Amino acid sequence: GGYLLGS
Amino acid sequence: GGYLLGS
Amino acid sequence: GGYLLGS
Amino acid sequence: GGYLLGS
Amino acid sequence: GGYLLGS
Amino acid sequence: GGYLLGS
Amino acid sequence: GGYLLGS
Amino acid sequence: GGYLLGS
Amino acid sequence: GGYLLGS
Amino acid sequence: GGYLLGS
Amino acid sequence: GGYLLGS
Amino acid sequence: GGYLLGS
Repeated sequence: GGYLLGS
Repeated sequence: GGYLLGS
Repeated sequence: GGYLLGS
Repeated sequence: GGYLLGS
Repeated sequence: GGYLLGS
Repeated sequence: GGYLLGS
Repeated sequence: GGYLLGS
Repeated sequence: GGYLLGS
Repeated sequence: GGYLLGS
Repeated sequence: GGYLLGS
Repeated sequence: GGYLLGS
Repeated sequence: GGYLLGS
């Protein structure tokens, strides 16, 4: 899969 | 605020 | 703010 | 895969 | 501060 | 893969 | 400061 | 591969 | 296995 | 605060 | 703060 | 395996 994070 | 998505 | 994407 | 991060 | 970790 | 953020 | 690490 | 950032 | 610790 | 993970 | 990872 | 530590 993977990941995505932020603000 | 912010966001975090994982697969 | 900022962003981080991983695959 | 790979990664991308920044601000 | 704080921490965030995962996969 | 995965991620770890600390502040 | 802080730290960010991953793969 | 991977990444490590420290401040 | 392994270990991960921090603050 | 902080975190400790073992496997 | 800081981090320690072992495998 | 290996290890990674820092601050």
